[PDB]
Amino acid sequence: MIKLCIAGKNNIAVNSLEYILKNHFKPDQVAVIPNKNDFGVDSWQKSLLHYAFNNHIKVITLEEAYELKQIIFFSLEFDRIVKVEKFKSDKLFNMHFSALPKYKGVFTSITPILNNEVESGVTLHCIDNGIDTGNIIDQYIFPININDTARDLYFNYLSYGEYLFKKNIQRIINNTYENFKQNNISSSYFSRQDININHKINFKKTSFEIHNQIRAFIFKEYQLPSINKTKIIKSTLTNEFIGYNMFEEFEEYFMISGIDGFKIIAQKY
Amino acid sequence: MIKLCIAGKNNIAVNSLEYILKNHFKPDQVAVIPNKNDFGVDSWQKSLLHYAFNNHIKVITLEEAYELKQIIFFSLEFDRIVKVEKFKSDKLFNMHFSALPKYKGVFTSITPILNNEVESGVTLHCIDNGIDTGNIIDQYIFPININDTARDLYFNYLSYGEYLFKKNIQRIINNTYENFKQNNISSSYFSRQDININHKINFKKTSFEIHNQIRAFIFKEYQLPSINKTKIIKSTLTNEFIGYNMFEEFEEYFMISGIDGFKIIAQKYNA
Ligand SMILES: Cc1cn([C@H]2C[C@H](O)[C@@H](COP(=O)(O)OP(=O)(O)O[C@H]3O[C@H](C)[C@H](O)[C@H](N)[C@H]3O)O2)c(=O)[nH]c1=O
Ligand SMILES: Cc1cn([C@H]2C[C@H](O)[C@@H](COP(=O)(O)OP(=O)(O)O[C@H]3O[C@H](C)[C@H](O)[C@H](N)[C@H]3O)O2)c(=O)[nH]c1=O
Ligand SMILES: Nc1nc(=O)c2c([nH]1)NC[C@@H](CNc1ccc(C(=O)N[C@@H](CCC(=O)O)C(=O)O)cc1)N2C=O
Ligand SMILES: Nc1nc(=O)c2c([nH]1)NC[C@@H](CNc1ccc(C(=O)N[C@@H](CCC(=O)O)C(=O)O)cc1)N2C=O
Repeated sequence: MIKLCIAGKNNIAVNSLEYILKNHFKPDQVAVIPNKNDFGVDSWQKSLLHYAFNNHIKVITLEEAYELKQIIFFSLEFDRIVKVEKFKSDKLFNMHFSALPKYKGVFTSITPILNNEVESGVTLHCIDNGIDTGNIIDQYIFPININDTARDLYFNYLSYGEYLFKKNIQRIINNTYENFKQNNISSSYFSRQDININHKINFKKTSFEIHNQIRAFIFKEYQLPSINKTKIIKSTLTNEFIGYNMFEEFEEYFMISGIDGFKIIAQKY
Repeated sequence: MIKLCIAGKNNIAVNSLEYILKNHFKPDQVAVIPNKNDFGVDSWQKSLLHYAFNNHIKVITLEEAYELKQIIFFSLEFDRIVKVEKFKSDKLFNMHFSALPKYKGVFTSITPILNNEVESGVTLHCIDNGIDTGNIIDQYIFPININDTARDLYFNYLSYGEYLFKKNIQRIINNTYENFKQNNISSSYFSRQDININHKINFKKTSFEIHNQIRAFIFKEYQLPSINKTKIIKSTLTNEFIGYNMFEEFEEYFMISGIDGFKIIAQKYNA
């Protein structure tokens, strides 16, 4: 019978399924539900469908997963909201790419940077009917480095999410894990509608904040930020004072300071 | 000889001037620079001008203050931007109503609540030519209570600022005080343009955030926010789960929950 279903995408889903096959369950005991963006082609992330094809793993529908008693249903960047009443099993888990209760919703590789954070986290939690609302099983908090981009932060969510899965999965399989209700205080949420991918920079902001408005949108597979109709590939912040409210466009880079006058180099594409 | 000027308003300016007359200088050694808004009347805050009237303290201008060699200039919610160059004295100080380097700029009783903070602070710093950018002498960090309004947070800035001013004034007079470069990391700023007093609430937010979007604007002397064209006087965030995305108007209050399902009681204004 199917003991475990991985729903989702990218190296966190593929590498977690690989860990299951080596340590826990046989191919005939697992199933996948790939994301709508999965066409079975490895690119800048591995395709869960391509892995399932190579490893003789069955694809199932959400409708089928509902009917499988005792299934461990694990979302690793699954693209769909499930209704937990529809499942016969109550063994429903998600890895969320933020330090819950902060930064529920989407674009979590943008929202912490854009909102001036110096740390983020990955959080293993029970699925309930809300978005990212379910009881916490485990959390790992890690730094946002001062010149990290959304892409760097994303790759960190991928590696820390994969680590936290491997840590907890035996205890999930043995039903010997605790869960804790999320706090109401410090709970925060961002929907697709809350992020403009073509963000217009506000320069009436600190250097840190102008930096953050650039680097939060550096994720080349999706987009790069533009200054004066010119793509930016990298932003570097230093504590060097060059004066307040500077803007100097050179051939290959902009030099920028905000209200507090610290040096930003925005590298052109 | 004027040794010390207090430029600004409200109980921080008045009670700081009081403590100066009480422990450090005589009336003839001190002058005030009031805000454009000061019409010598006590209300929800005391009037600096009214205090200067009662205690025979002279009003000076900025132009006067610039020429006063050796003067200690203290901005306590002063309304005027100041160029350091213009001053004979380099003993220019500001109490800023945030935990610098965060929440430089304006409406610091609103911005931390609206941006989901559970702490704020008061920072005593040297004035430089930037907005709240100058080197830090001392800082007191205090909690934003879960149901604090912007008024509550402003009242805490006044009390903790008055305390920080008192704890620090001696070493400012002796000129035996340290200052420190503000970090560039975690530096943030809001200008007046960045706050829409009348911003519509986004209900596609957590209960904490809907609660914050109401209470950040509860400050009755300036405004109350509204839901369905009724003014709200208090918001209360509970830990009670009532279901995701609830909204119910009752006679005296709105029952609201966000994307995480916690009950908020928003109390209506009621003549
Ligand atoms: C779609 C998109 C993504 N990105 C970046 C920032 C995003 O955080 C990151 C990941 O994109 P994404 O859509 O895979 O993920 P996120 O939007 O981070 O996560 C949501 O969607 C996932 C598929 C899951 O359903 C998850 N539970 C959701 O929170 O890629 C862009 O910069 N521009 C874009 O237009
Ligand atoms: C003007 C105004 C103020 N308020 C609240 C929030 C503010 O933080 C608080 C105090 O307002 P305020 O006019 O004193 O100014 P703030 O914007 O707090 O402070 C600026 O102006 C002061 C006079 C100083 O120059 C200070 N350094 C500045 O940062 O009252 C409202 O809720 N609505 C309003 O319309
Ligand atoms: N019930 C449930 N809770 C979850 O936390 C959860 C699941 N299911 N399933 C897997 C994963 C799904 N994550 C997401 C998160 C957001 C959207 C999404 O469509 N967001 C819309 C808002 C839609 C709405 O308002 O209902 C958007 O515009 O952001 C989709 C899937 N997940 C945990 O990761
Ligand atoms: N040089 C200096 N630094 C300071 O930090 C400082 C002073 N002077 N003077 C006293 C006080 C004045 N504070 C302020 C702060 C903001 C505005 C203001 O109207 N700001 C506008 C935009 C100004 C700009 O863009 O340059 C706004 O809309 O926010 C006025 C007075 N102050 C420390 O408090």
